[PDB]
Amino acid sequence: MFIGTIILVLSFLGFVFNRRNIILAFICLETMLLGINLILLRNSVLFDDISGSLFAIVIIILAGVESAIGLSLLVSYYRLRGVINSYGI
Amino acid sequence: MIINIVEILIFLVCVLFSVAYLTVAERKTLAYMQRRLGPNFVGYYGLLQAFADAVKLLLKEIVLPKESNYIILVISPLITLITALIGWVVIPLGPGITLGELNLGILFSLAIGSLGVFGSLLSGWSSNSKYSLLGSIRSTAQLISYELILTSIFIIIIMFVSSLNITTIIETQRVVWYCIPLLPLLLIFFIASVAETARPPFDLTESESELVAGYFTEYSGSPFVFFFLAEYSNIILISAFNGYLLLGGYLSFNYSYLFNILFNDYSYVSFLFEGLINSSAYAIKLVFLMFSFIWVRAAFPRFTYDNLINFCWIILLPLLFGIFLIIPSTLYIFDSFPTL
Amino acid sequence: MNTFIIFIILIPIVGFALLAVNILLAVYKPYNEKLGAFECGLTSFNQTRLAFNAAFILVAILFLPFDLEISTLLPYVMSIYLVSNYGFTIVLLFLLILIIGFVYEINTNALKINKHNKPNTDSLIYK
Amino acid sequence: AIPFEALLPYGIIFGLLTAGGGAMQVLHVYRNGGVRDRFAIDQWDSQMMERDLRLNGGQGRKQVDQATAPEAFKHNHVWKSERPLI
Amino acid sequence: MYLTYYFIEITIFLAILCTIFIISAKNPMVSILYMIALFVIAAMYLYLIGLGIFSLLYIMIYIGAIAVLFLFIITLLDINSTELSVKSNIRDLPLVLISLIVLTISGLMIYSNDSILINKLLEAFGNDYNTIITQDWFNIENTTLLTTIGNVLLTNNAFILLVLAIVLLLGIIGPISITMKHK
Amino acid sequence: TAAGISLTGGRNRCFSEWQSFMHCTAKTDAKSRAQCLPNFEDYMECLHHTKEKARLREIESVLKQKKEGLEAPPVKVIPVKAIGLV
Amino acid sequence: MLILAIISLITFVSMSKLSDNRAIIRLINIYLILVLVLDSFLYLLFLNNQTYTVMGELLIFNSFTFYIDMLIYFIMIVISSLYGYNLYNNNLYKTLFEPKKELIILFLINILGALLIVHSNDFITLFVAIELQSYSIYLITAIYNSSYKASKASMLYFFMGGILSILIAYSINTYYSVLNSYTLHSLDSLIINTLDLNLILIALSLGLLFKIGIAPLHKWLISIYENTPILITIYISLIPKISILSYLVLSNISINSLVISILAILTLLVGSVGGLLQIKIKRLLAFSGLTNAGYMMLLLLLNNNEFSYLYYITQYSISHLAIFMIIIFSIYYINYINNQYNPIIYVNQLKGLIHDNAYLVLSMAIVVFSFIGIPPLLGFFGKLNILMSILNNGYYFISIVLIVASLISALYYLYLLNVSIQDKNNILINSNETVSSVLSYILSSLIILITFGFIYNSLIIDIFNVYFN
Amino acid sequence: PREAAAHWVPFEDKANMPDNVPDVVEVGATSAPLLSASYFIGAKCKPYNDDFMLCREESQGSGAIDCLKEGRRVTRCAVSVIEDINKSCLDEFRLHWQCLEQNNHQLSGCRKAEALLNKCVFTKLNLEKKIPGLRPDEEPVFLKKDPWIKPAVDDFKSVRAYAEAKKNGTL
Ligand SMILES: CCCCC/C=C/C/C=C/CCCCCCCC(=O)O[C@H](COC(=O)CCCCCCCCCCCCCCC)COP(=O)([O-])OCC[N+](C)(C)C
Ligand SMILES: CCCCCCCCCCCCCCCCCC(=O)OC[C@H](COP(=O)(O)OCCN)OC(=O)CCCCCCCCCCCCCCCCC
Repeated sequence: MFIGTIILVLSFLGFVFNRRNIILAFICLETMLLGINLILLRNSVLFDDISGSLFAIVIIILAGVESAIGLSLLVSYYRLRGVINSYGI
Repeated sequence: MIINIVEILIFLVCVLFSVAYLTVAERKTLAYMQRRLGPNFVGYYGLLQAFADAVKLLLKEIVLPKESNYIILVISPLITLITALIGWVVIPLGPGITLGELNLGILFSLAIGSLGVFGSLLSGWSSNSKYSLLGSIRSTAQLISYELILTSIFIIIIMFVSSLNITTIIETQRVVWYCIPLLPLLLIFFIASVAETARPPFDLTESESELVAGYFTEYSGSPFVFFFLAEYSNIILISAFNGYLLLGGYLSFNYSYLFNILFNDYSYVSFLFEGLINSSAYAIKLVFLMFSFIWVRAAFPRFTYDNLINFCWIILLPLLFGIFLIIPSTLYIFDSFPTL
Repeated sequence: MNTFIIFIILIPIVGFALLAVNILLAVYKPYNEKLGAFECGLTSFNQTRLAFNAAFILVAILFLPFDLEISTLLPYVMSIYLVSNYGFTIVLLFLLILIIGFVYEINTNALKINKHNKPNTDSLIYK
Repeated sequence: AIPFEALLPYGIIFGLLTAGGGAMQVLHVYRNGGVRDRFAIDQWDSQMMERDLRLNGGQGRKQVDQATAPEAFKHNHVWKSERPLI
Repeated sequence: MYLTYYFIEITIFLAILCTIFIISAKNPMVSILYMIALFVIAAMYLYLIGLGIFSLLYIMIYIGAIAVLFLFIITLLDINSTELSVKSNIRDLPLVLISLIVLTISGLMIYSNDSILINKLLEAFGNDYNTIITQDWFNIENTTLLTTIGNVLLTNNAFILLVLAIVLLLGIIGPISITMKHK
Repeated sequence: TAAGISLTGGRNRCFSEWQSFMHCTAKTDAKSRAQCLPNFEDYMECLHHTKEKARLREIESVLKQKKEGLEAPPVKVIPVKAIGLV
Repeated sequence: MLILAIISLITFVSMSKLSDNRAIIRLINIYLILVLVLDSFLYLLFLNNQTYTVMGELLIFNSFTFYIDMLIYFIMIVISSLYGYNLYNNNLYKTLFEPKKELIILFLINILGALLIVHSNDFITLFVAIELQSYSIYLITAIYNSSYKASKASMLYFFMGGILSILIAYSINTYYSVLNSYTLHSLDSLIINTLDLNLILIALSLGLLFKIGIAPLHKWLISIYENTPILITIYISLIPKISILSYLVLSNISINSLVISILAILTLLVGSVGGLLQIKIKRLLAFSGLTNAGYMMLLLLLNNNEFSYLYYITQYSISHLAIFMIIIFSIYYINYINNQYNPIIYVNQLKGLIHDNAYLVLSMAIVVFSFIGIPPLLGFFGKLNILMSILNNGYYFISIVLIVASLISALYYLYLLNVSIQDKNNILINSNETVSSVLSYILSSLIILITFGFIYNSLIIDIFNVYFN
Repeated sequence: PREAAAHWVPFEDKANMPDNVPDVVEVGATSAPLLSASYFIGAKCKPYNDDFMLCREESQGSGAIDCLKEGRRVTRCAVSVIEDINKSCLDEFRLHWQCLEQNNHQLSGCRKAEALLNKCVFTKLNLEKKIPGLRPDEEPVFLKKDPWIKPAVDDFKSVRAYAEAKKNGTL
């Protein structure tokens, strides 16, 4: 549970204290999702069930569609303003 | 410990040679299509031409231009090299002759062909130019767009086996090949295979783009020998994928009666003779297929990106949705679902 | 020690060795007019940012929701015998829900780039 | 007619893959000890191969056939101790 | 033999290390490349725990679609970025340290059920006992893990697969509908 | 849902303790679930092995304090290529 | 029957032109009406609080959820009539209130995602449906993309919804790590005694609640509600509130919650004193949502709250919907239209409203005395029946803070009246074009429910006695 | 039930079964002999195996210690089957499982030695190989002529013995 919790907490603090750009904020969100996956997959292996693996294979797809939707939101944000700020939106 | 290091030595040295002579054989047959000889000034009949190219190419210097990240410029040949070369494990040269037999070899073969896109796209940003970056965009968009229908053809084939193992597919194939029921699938898998390497039926980058030599224009030496090796390893690797899931992997005919004539008992000459027949059948599939790639290179002009995207997303993919619907329905109508 | 992991360790050492024999054996000898990107024998100014078409970005944004289906069809294809007659209809319905979003995409002509090369439609009305 | 110089590097590719597959099959049979590979291994099959390796004594797939098992056979049974998985 | 013992701990350390190069890298796309490395470390851990199927699902889906999407964005778009200067983030450092301590410990807290708070944390660390794996001969067929997922996504949770189809539909319709400019 | 479905589709490791607790809650109305405590305690320690780890550290703390250490039929560890050696 | 609407609709919208879009919404309006009328009778299934679980321990159907379902359909029939009908036939109002092509698509997918929460038993059904409605609010915010504020608000809403989705997912998997289970049906009141499920169920509740607008994290939602245009924001204000709250009121996982009680106190405080010195009408109108979402967080602490909840829901939905529809009508009478997406902003722009369409001020008055809790109006019995549940169950400091919060929140409610009944120099004497008959009948119907809706209080309770007991 | 992963360490215990449990002969047959004689140990020892699994069902979680007395008898009667099949047709049993040593222990690849073994055991040990759950007008698969799935290589000893049994007329 150490690797998933450490990925989640370090990715969360790297998201929060991001002031340098925006793509670091997206990739900190995705590394968070990886950490929640890791914690759950280990709990599935230790409990002898696919049940948490069922929630895992669903949240893989939902992390994917979150990336697709939100990166189209960024292209919409960039359409009217031909540059993305460093400090943030 | 001695036996697994000598087998991987001999498979390495058999595959790394066979990607060198592919390019020689390509210049040969492309010459005779165009009514001219190939190289014959480098060996007795033109052989070890690729070694002349390679030994000179290792002696040219490496220039790293001023706009570039020098690391990324040299690490994209390494990752494209290893990714085009890691996929040579899972092919069988006979029943259960792989370099690692794992229970899910298609998922590995399908995850490594997903890793090969990066060395295009990442190589666009090294030496960042706005005339180079957009060419890398067009290449990467084409590359993923045809990887989609590649993966889909795979899953249509695994509908018949319901096992991600590969020698399980080829043993399943002994009753009938999968090309002869699914004939249009051979044609569209061949053209998606021609697309996935960016062969020059379906090329735009090497010739038509604002760079004269593709995305890898500004190179010399080791970053060019690694890309050159990786493209033809990709040639024979997607040829291998066609060889096992659509044509017969190592299967030619029954050959039980010929054995009951010749042999008397299991002995090492019998396993040697059977291995020669099996890998001979696999090799002649794979050689007819590389000849088909070189043959379609000769006869044709190339594509606009609009023609290319209109080809993949609007024509081939709806037809593929019809194929998704028709084939499990045919396995449904008759009482035949495949068992694990 | 299987022979699977000798390979994944062993391809890189071959690649590092070929990169090393280039770095060791070829000369280096650069200067300023050798450095610099190639465009057809002419330098130029690169513009800091350039515009692009919405279909270019839309191909790879749109790529991922079709890719996620193709990996969602991958659990079914392994269990196709067990869910006889029943998981068949569920996978039919799943694929049909996908196909109607796909026919939305092909009816909007989202990936097509138009041409502004219009042949002067409007005729010559005079006076 | 057919050019031998065009088909000669294909003859090389054919011969290299053929000799590769033949030499590999001979190395696999020498590894097993005279018999063929097992190309798809179940969980049941993997447990059964471990049981056979416990039955015959040391050798991989000697494939003994005896009425009644030996006396070290009741005592050489192994459990697998897996680490914490932190 | 015992060289193959600390692998899991190595990956944990390696994964930790990778995140520091994600949040602190001068170029953006170099840090997104470090994120690709973090997916590879995750897939190493998933093979290492016993889930060899997932590792290749991560390399297929996360690395091959989501990261390719991200790199593809960063190429043809404009993003300013400032370097990790000491002067702008030294003001963040104390709340960083306090949140590291609290969020780390309190993430380690809920795996445990004593009412006393200090007994909750120490049960996080008492894992050094080795689980015994016994061979049971009750299963007759090679139902892998992916077969069982395809049985439970398709019978017991078929509605979740179908609402998931609505979500994948939305992931098609949305980006299109933003970036059209109809007529 | 997938309440007790295991990795191979079977029943999970703590299915029997869970189904025993569900037998306990099926025949029992509220304000009388206080008798249903030992089935729940058995289920939770089937999941997490808390009392088991407690008992093992209680006996491990005694194991390091003896200079004799072990006077018993011992447990012998083997390398993986020596399952059925002798 | 939302599924059939979405599947038919997006195929139909792919083939229609741009100019057809308006009329398409008219069709869908009538469609939803005949899902209320011709399909209501399913309430007969739910006698004596008979609950069903459908699709195998996956969706729970009781009559609480049936009422939430019917409420969501009614408010969508309203919102869809706002997009699908013209206000006036000017050359002005065609470029101000114009639907996009894919707007009704995202509307129905959002309602689908909001119904699959209130009907939900599982946690992965909960997670998938929160993800579906969160994407839909992302895209409904970003669909009017030729606006600087709406695009900035869609990005802000993306990242702040991503954090509070990963907090929900962490709470679900934290709950799974201590119990091999997905349901709160497994809890069954013995386990909570011997298991420390406080921190889990409370963190799950919080990660669900901060998406509403509970008050430590309330500023970003007030920014999204001010930045979005005037039609998008009467939907994205209402829907996640009633969906997520009627999830959390149905499953009672925060009872004697000290954290929910602090955050309820803090919500009632900084909502009432937050929106005092403010001059924008959507701001003023979005801190009314913060206090009225505060009155719900009280009911989470309760056991057996299904009367106070549902009555105050349909109270707030009618009052909400009416006060947003009134300031749509005041746009004809203002002397200054800026900002095409958001044409009225500052609350002093409706200043002479009594001298021009005085019965719009009668309407505005009737709905705003109902927000305060004036007893001839329907808002008062909502606050009354919350008070009857708070004082029954031991929350005595919560009650007096509720009252002080209601008194402070009456100030900026009455500021709307203060500005509206004033003298204006230049009054309208005659107008050529008049307001849409079918669209102003909706506001008249929404008032006569608020005015003369205390009539049926008795009947409702007797009906409430049969189907939920 | 789950596989060992991440540095599993095998350990054995030199210890003995206690006094109150009587001693039992264990099966020394290997996977190809066991897979060969599977149908005949299932034909002779149906009610004993059924008694074992039915006892193990009725005493839930008792499991190990309380149906030990019956798991004695299943091992004893299967040892009886394999001793009798040794003494009856050691040569043709050996022909069968040496065929099954190749071809991945697939039963599909060894039909012609299987016919010899089934005849020899039905003649002398008088046990028949059957597949239950098979309703009529459904041919059992090890009886059919021209199957679709043929092996890669027929082994030589069983083709020769099959042709000699044709010529002897015993087939
Ligand atoms: C031919 C069918 C006509 C279609 C009717 C569609 C209505 C959609 C509207 C929804 C929101 C509007 C409020 C409806 C109140 C229903 C009360 C009920 O009865 O609620 C009860 C309990 O309520 C509650 O907890 C509290 C809700 C309190 C409502 C407060 C508003 C009062 C003023 C409006 C009501 C009186 C207006 C009548 C005008 C002549 C349970 O709900 P139920 O399961 O008994 O549903 C009934 C099935 N009915 C709709 C087909 C009959
Ligand atoms: C009753 C049952 C139903 C019957 C129908 C059966 C359906 C299943 C059949 C599926 C087979 C599909 C094969 C792929 C079809 C591609 C269609 C095509 O030719 O492309 C059409 C495209 C032009 O598109 P369009 O806009 O419509 O043109 C109108 C002009 N005004 O033009 C183009 O895009 C350019 C053409 C590109 C073709 C790729 C060629 C590359 C390589 C050719 C491979 C040749 C293989 C040789 C290999 C060795 C052979 C021994």
